[PDB]
Amino acid sequence: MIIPVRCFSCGKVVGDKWDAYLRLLEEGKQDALDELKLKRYCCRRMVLTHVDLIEKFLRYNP
Amino acid sequence: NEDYARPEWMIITVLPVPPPQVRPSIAMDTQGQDDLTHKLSDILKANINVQKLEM
Amino acid sequence: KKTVGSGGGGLIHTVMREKGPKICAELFGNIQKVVNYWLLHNGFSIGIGDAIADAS
Amino acid sequence: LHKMSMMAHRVKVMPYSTFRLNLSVTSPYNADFDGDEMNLHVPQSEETRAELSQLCAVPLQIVSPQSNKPVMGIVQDTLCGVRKMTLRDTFIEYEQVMNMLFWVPSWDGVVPQ
Amino acid sequence: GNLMGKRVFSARTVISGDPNLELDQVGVPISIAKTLSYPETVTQYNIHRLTEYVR
Amino acid sequence: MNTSVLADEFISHRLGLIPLVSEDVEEMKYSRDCTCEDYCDECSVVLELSA
Amino acid sequence: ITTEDCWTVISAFFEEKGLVSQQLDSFDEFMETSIQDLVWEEPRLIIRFGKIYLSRPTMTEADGTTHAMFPQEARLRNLTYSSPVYLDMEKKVHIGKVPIMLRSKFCSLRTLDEVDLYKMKECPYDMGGYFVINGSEKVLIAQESAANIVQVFKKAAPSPISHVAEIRSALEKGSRLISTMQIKLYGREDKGRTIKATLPYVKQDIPIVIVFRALGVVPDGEILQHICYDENDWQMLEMLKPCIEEGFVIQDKEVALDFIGEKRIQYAKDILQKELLPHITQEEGFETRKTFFLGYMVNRLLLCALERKDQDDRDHFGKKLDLAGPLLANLFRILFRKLTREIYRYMQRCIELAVKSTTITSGLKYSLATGNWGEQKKAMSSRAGVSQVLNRYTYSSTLSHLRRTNTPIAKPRQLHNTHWGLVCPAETPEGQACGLVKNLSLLSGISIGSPSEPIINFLEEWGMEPLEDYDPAQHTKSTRIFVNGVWTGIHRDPSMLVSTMRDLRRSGAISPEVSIIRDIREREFKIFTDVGRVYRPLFIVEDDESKDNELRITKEHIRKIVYGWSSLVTSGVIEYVDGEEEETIMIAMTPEDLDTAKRIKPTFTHCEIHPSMILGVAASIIPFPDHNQSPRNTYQSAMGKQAMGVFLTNYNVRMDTMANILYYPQKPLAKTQAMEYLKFRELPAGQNAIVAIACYSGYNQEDSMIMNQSSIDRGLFRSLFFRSYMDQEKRFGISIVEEFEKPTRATTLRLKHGTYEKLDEDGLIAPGVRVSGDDIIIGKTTPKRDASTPLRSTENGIVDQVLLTTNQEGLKFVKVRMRTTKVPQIGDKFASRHGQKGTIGVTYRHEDMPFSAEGIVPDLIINPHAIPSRMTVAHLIECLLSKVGSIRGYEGDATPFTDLTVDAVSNLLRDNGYQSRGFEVMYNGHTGKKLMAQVFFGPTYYQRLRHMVDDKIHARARGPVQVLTRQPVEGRSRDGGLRFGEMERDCMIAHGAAGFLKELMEASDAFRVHVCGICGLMSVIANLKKNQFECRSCKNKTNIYQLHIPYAAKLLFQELMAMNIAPRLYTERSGVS
Amino acid sequence: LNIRCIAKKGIAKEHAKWSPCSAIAFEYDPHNKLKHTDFWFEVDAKKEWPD
Amino acid sequence: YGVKYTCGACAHNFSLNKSDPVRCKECGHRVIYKARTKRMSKFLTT
Ligand SMILES: [Zn+2]
Ligand SMILES: [Zn+2]
Ligand SMILES: [Zn+2]
Ligand SMILES: [Zn+2]
Repeated sequence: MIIPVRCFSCGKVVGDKWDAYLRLLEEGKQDALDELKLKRYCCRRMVLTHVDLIEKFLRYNP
Repeated sequence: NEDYARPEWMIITVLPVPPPQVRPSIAMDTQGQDDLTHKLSDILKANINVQKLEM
Repeated sequence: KKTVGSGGGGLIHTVMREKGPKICAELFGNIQKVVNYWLLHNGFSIGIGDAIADAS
Repeated sequence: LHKMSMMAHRVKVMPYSTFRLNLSVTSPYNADFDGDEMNLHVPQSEETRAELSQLCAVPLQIVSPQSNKPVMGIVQDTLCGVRKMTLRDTFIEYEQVMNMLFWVPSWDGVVPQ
Repeated sequence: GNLMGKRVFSARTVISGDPNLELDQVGVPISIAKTLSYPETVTQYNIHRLTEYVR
Repeated sequence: MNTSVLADEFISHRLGLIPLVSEDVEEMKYSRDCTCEDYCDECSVVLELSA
Repeated sequence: ITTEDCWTVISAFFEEKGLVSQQLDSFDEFMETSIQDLVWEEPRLIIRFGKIYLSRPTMTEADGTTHAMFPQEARLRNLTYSSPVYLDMEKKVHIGKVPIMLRSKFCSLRTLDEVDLYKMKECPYDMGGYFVINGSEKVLIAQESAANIVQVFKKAAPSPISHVAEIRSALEKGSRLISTMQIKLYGREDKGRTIKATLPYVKQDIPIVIVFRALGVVPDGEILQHICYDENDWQMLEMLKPCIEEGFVIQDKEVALDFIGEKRIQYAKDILQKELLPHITQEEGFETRKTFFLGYMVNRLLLCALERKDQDDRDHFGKKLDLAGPLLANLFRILFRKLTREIYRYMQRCIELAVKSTTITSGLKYSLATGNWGEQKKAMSSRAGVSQVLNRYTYSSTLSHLRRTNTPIAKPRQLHNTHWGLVCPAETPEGQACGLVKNLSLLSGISIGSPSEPIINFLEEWGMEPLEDYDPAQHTKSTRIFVNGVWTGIHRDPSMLVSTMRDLRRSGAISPEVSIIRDIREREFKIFTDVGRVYRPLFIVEDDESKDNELRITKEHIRKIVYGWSSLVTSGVIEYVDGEEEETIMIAMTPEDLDTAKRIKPTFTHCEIHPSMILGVAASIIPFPDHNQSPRNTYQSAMGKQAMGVFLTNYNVRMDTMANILYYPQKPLAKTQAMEYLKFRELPAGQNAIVAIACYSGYNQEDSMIMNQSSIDRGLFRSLFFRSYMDQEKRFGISIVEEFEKPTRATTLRLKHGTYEKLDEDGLIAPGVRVSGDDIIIGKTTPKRDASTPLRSTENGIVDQVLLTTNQEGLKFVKVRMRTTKVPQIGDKFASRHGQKGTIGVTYRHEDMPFSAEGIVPDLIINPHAIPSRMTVAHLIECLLSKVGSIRGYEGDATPFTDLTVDAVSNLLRDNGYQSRGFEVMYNGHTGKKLMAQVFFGPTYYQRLRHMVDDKIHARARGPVQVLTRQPVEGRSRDGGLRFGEMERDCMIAHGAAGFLKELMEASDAFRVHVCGICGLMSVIANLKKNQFECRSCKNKTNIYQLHIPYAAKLLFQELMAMNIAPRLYTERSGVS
Repeated sequence: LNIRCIAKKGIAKEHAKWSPCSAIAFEYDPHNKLKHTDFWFEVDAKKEWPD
Repeated sequence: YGVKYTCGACAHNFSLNKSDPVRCKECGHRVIYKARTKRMSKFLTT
């Protein structure tokens, strides 16, 4: 259901960071968050917990 | 009590039929009739035939 | 609880009896307002740590 | 099931979609805030009102006839904290002893030695 | 069902306590106050205020 | 027009959060003080988006 | 094989069975087989029936051929996902439309794969198992005392009877009589003790002796032959003595069948060949067999009246579930049988086609639609509940709903021992029906219905000397064997008969579903094929180690997992143990095993796949359910079915009334290994909120919580809300149709208050339109009286999708869907997964919020007070764990009984930087000064339960009044008014609040009636103008009074009168006092 | 998907979509000398509480 | 320019009125949505 712009908790942006993350996994085989600059758990949990449904929604036709 | 309730009246001769506010009808803008507005008619009909067997 | 609860000796039970419905009814809000405020600043909590027993 | 399951209150129109009641008047109705709902009725005659304020006012109800003792005390936070604040170890300095006296509405306007 | 107790100028919603309300108050959502009324006869003490409330 | 699987106001939200420049934000006026019915260059920034 | 291994096995399970096995498995059994046996039994008519055809989904509509139908459509168009039925009738033929079960076999879904489905718009994740009648998704609910079994009950001190044994009997296939056998035992434990039994249709009772001679056994001792199996048991025999004397007066089969009142004697026989213990068989030449039963019965009676066997355990789950498949059965018959004797009338008029295949189509629909099995007609004497409206609040909601059980109405509600493994201990509704509604564990499954003979045969050819010819003394300790409740002879040395059948099942030559129990301690052999026996799976132990002392399964089978669950069973590595068989096995918990932190832990035949499998859908999502007060888990077990999330992905193409989607979901920071099969990680029920258990403004008091506005804005816990008002264009066989237009004036007036302007000329809105207040959503007319639909008064939003469509009757079908984003508000309810429910009291922002040096601030602030007495500690743990999983990126396991401890996690949290217990320093958002205390600050999962304030807030002052009563109307939706019921009366009366209470009148009823000063009645013809008052019959116009009473009461009286009682109303006391 | 946005001034009070802050660290007197706190502990505050 | 109803699958702009049947320029599947509005909808960014 898409990535959440900015973290609820503190506010730091986080929209861009989605692809960077989902990438540093598939390839660089990796911590990811830490380098993506996601320090304190508030924003941490943001990314590390997103379940991107939009993908499946997108699998629908018209 | 000879005035208000005599033993005999425990048997009904002439039946008191209650009015609309009692057994309102609910039309769909189509029929729509209350429950009692039926067993009154069921009774009414069971009365008609009776008499038409005694004449 | 013993000194300010819905109890017998209750400072409340007493303030009602001695001052009246009104005075005592106000008494709540005050004892409240002061305390609630204070707590707002002194803080208070609970966590698993409150439920663990000494090592031995 | 109580004489106190119904009490007359002073109306305070406020925002947001909910009946906002005082804590100490919690146990009489026996409510909590996990979703609990409350019914409100509005007097209509000049006496109807009076009858509501002279016998059903919450203040008149503080001492319950069923157990000849009050029936509303200080719950949760206020209680728990009132305890702390009392200990010999609990001390407060001027800056706060002031903002504290201010919160008491009836305050005589005199800071105690 | 209908006599010893009936549905009756009434409202109901969700409660949440407020630590800044005199013991005897009860915060009512604007919405509700703007719904429930109170028949106050016109009197030379409140005419002025009423004619305002009405406008 | 919007055929995305996301709803109108869902995207609407999103953009509310997208960070815009605000350097010389101080030399702009609050739509509430600007004497223009609704909005204008002197108090707003309009944007387009086609996908 | 370690613990972490058993998981792959379980994975192996769902890869093959799937969460809804039961439903489907039981359906196919009705279609495939059952359905046939039913049509072929008492068919042939003085015209026979043969094989029957069951085609796939079809839609026979006038103005089109027969469109091959699909789920997602019938849904939108409100149709019926059923197919045709044909039968090779003898002198090919159509007979009814059968509602298929989604995801079954005749349902196209059964095959289509991932991509395949996405195209049918059908959400892949939908596990199906439900029917789709007239639109809405209907779920058949399991209905839980088994039959054909012997029970012995002690009957209270006050009763002419001591003990009694019963056996409910019914033909498993054929009519199915419901007449039970009573083998009483008069004479209390004292008086100088006979034995009499009750037979079907017999007025009084008969003394067992006669029942025997009347059967075919005429001499004594030959009678005692059958009852007692040990000439050296004088006690029992003694008991029988007095009984023999009872019948000593009837000395043969002639008289035997007589005393049962040439005309009478003949009837005697009947009640013995078709009524007496009718199971076994109602043939003829088997008299002998029934006799050994009535003997085995009279035995069971005494076996207790002599304190050797307890009174039968009424709630031993093993001896108690009619799933979907079965239901259609007993239902179909009731139907096809009315068709049977219907086809009999056409044949009884032809003094020289007819089969109305609508009784099997429409009959089926009625039931499945409402929930009333038994027909329709003047027969409400049925059961409502069967078949409901499938939940769609959340995914875990739907799963749960399907895995549900019922139980027609202080001991049953209990969680029995027998319940272990088969039913979830926690998930079960509060109040009302509590314990009468059970949910299945993850591993449980229901039997289906195998065949007896391939095992009856397989027996009387491996040591089973048939009952027919029995000799109690030559065969002393002869272990008697039963088959589905029938006695098919005994067996000599059984030890082997046993460990042969058991070897037969493990290779898979006697269905893994059958039950075989050996009760040495009584010498008997239980055989069960039955349909409705709950069973679970276990690892087999067998001391089969010529290398030691061990689970047949090994780490080679594991890593080997063309190797399904079907093979794990075809190799005798796992067994299906029903509740009955369970009784005689020994189960080991932890496979392996069987530190000053973990919980202290205290012949084997089987091991437990995993203890955390005794849980069902509900608890499976609860973190550390093994750390909370059980009664709490039971609550969360309910609130889950009320949180928000995603119930399917196709939702964007669904036209269902009400549905909610949480803007942004979030799989939990802590999870159950079980969640993996509950697709929970892909369909979460909540978000991970940055909790903070502390006191603050004092607005988080009494279960009300503080929620950080700031993040509420960044979209936290926001959710979309859908709705679908729908309408049709009714017609009449008499060409008079309705209309969908944008009506105004035009001679009628019959119109609404709101606006119609947002209505294009097609009588519809566009999907862009922002509707509100009451705005007419649809425009319809009746030839101009209005039938247009208005947006519910409390609501509003935006139109989201309109659609026009045909009806079977070529009518204009149109549904409308409205969307709205719902924002969390100072009142909406929330809760974690620990019965830790609470509503919003206020909302502060970041500044106002308390905080920690890091910056991190709470999203939620719940009160420390909701912890001490709730006892739910796991809550406290999920937080800690999740505060680590937050920092570590690794998923935090909270799963049930594992090897994770509070001491451990705390060490992991110290490696990252924060206090080993969670607590953190915080500075009061208003002053910046530190908090004298520390707080339990840590990320915890929170479900946003439905129930938002603005859907409840209601206030009324003189609104729509009722008709009959004239009092207000009920419900907030119809603008009703809150009731001032009795209890509210009482109080006011306690207050002595006389007037206010009187003010029952001003705020409700009230009414001016005109009484007669003479016959105190409401007769008076008061024409209120010309004053004329009157009341002929009493002929008055002068003495009349007016009164003010509650119309409900005016009515009380009119009512009493029409019942002939006269409530006279008098305005003056005459009786004095 | 076709939009058209209009941006405006405003602040974090009016809405979070404004405040440019987003998390802010704050600490003082790391060694509790002012005693504005009472450390929780099982045996030793100092060892159990991160420096 | 202009559109009335659409089809649940082969999203092809149709357009009809009373009695003109309720199907599509091919696919029998008699569904059909009533395509968006012309009058723009205005939203708030909160
Ligand atoms: Zn953050
Ligand atoms: Zn401007
Ligand atoms: Zn009269
Ligand atoms: Zn088409």
